[PDB]
Amino acid sequence: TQLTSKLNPLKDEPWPLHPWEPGSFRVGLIALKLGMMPLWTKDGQKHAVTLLQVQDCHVLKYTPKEDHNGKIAALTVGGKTVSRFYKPDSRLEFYRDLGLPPKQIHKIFHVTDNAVIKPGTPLYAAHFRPGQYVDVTAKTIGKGFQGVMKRWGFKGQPASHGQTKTHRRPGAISTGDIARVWPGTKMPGRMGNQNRTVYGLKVWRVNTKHNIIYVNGSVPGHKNCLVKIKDSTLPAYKDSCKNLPFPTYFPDGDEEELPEDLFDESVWQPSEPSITFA
Amino acid sequence: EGPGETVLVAEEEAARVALRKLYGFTENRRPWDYSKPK
Amino acid sequence: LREVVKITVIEGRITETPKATPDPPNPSGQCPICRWNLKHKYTYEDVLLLSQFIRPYGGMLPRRVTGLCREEHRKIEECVKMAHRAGLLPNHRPQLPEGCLPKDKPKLNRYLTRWAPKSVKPIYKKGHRWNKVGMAVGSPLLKDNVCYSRRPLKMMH
Amino acid sequence: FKTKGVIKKRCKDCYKVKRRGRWFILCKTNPKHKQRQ
Amino acid sequence: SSFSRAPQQWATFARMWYLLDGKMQPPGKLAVIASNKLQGLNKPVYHQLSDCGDHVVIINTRHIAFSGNKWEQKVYSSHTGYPGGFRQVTAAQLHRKDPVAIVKLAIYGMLPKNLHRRTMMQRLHLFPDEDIPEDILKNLVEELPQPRRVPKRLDEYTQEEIEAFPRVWTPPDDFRM
Amino acid sequence: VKCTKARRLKKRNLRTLWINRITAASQEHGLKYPAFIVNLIKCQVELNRK
Amino acid sequence: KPIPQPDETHEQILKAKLEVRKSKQLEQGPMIEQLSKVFYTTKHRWYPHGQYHNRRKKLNPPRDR
RNA sequence: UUACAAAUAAGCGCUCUCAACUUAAUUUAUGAAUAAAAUCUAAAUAAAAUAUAUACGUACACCCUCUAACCUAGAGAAGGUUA
Ligand code: FES
Ligand SMILES: [Mg+2]
Ligand SMILES: [Mg+2]
Ligand SMILES: [Zn+2]
Repeated sequence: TQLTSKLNPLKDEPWPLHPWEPGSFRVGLIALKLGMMPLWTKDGQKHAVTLLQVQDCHVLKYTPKEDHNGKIAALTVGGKTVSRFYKPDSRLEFYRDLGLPPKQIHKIFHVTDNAVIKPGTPLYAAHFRPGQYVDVTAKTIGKGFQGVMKRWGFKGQPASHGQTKTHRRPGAISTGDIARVWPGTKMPGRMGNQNRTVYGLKVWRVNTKHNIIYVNGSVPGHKNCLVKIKDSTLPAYKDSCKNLPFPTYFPDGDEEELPEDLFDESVWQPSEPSITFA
Repeated sequence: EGPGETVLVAEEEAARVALRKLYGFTENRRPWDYSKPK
Repeated sequence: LREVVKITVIEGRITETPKATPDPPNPSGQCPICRWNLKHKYTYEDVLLLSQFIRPYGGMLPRRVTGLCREEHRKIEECVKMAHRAGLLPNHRPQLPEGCLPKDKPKLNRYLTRWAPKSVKPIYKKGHRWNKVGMAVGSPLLKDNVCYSRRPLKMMH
Repeated sequence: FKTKGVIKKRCKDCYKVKRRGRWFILCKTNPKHKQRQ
Repeated sequence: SSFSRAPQQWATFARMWYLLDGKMQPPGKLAVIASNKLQGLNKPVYHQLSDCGDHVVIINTRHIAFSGNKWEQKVYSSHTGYPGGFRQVTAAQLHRKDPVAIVKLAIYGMLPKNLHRRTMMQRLHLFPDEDIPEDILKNLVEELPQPRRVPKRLDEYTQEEIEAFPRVWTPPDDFRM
Repeated sequence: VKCTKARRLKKRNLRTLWINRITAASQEHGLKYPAFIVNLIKCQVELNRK
Repeated sequence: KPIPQPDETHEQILKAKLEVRKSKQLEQGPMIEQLSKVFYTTKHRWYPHGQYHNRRKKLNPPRDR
């Protein structure tokens, strides 16, 4: 019932929809990493692509420019509804006021005042379109406490010829005269489980029915790990948001009925004739 | 005149100073003459 | 003052020039500065004195025309540079050739500047207390100026 | 722009300049005579 | 004085707010004045153990001036604590990036090198320009004379004052000027 | 030993305390410390720094 | 200046400055930081001390007037 | 591809990698001192021109229910999940 109540953003006192101008930055989605699968282009090359599913992605809170402490405003975008029985009372109270089921993860997106979206607005995979380069960031797989060789790729010491109890150990820590170890030295420690970002990942296809985006290459995190998809910040992709929906796509608006699967021009769709390199 | 942490305390204390004045209990009063032989 | 008016016919016309104040305090002063008993009593901040020797765009006038003795032709020239760098002559800015705008960077307030800001390198190794390197303040040419302090002015800070 | 302890004019056309805190002799006729301190 | 003991103790050791204007003022002279008030050296009841410092508010820190070529010759150094983390930045660059740092550093340098310096530094309030918050304005109790007399610009001088200064020399009528 | 070497250091610090407070006191009225002390003596009035 | 009557004990002023709005009693790190702002001091001043230093303190220090 | 002749972990497999407010050797332009048909200027001024770096932008931001059990989280503790 709560999810259905918010199914119609545009018919629920939406905020003004200002037009796009140069320098605008949109909001981004939080998706679940289903896995990977192969993909082919009309040139015949195979591109490894990963599947990201948007699940109950609803904007939660809207801070203003000044209070946010940044130049830009900031929106919070939660996803992946979870149970209510094992959450602190404070979190449940905040979600009850918002009128939405609790979400697994919160993240902050820097959004210009023109592109602001009212809190509680549902977000879908139609926010993106094939072609747009996108950036994904998530916690890396945690590998636990590891040695200096595996963590930083230290060469190590030979196994034979007399090396006695020294095979994977670090070498000389630092210089002798300084009588100390420089801060930040590479030493054995826990690896992984650190927030990292991948930049310039093209969007190959968008599945509207299941809200699945096909993102080129590898994305950080384990399978079923939540990520933070966002419009790419690289200089070449500075003004790729103009063509796409400026605030977002509202299916409830029903401006246009999109197909289930959206492809890029180079992508070779299945069921097409076999590729011939004429 | 009176000093205070707040205006009300300063106002209340300022009254204390005046009452001494009228009664001449200002600390700078002529010291009691304990040394009179008589 | 002879100035050229263009019309092509261009004509230079002599116009009346302001006359110098008569009765200098010191009669027969060989150099104009000494005539007025200002030999060793002027500094960079004396805009009124310095302005009397400067071209409309901030350039120095020739010694001959000004009449100052070389000793006071260099000191006056040195003080003028300090005044310009300190923004004490806002109405004598350089002539912009083709309406070019200023650099638009904010101007750092400076005074008693011996050298051009562009030509001074930073002192990365300050030096220790005994060997400490000094930063120039003022100019040596003003050594003889009257001092109203207990001890001589410290040129190097 | 050879950096030398002493700057000496190599031709009559040579002239002296004080650029960016150092002394320069630049010769219009011959760029070879250009020097720095 | 005939004041009660507790009000008398409160009055004597109360703390004051002083406003200093840094326009065309060298930071050092500001530092000399500011540091003295912060420690409480201006009070005849000053004691190193009494914590009698007072608040000082300095404005227009962006408009400070330096003698000579100190803008391009004075260098501030910092180390991040990692190899290659040594940065030497000239005063002009630091002032451009952070207008308030240069004034803050001078006061920090002059203050005594002990734990109380950090407590004193809290009392210092620096604003890049004349803008002040509402609460601070109410707090202010007095202002202090600027240490350096600001020389007047030629445009500032009145026409009559220009006349008062005698004309040292007059160019001949046959001069382009 | 420190107690013995500090009996002749409270007589020099307590004086430096006085000079700090006299310098503060005169400055309120516009006089530097050297001017205040020297002139008072030159008037033949002898008052110590305590 | 005329006394402004329209708006008071110092205890009330402290409560207004140290308003408890979030989390009821704040944790020491947050609470001490809030106190440090009000009095323009550092956090280190407000942190406690152990039982060695506490017992060194005099019970009845001398009083002069 | 090689193992565990376990659902995993590796590389020999695969994908992604970016901006410069502030410069130096140097080069221009206007222009006086220096009576020019001069002069890049430790004269007043306008620009261009290495490496650096942090003006700028990413990342984090959420404040605590935890008998318990599970976990791509983990030495312990912490952390995540529980219609
Ligand atoms: S000022 Fe008298 S000789 Fe020049
Ligand atoms: Mg090996
Ligand atoms: Mg072995
Ligand atoms: Zn030559």
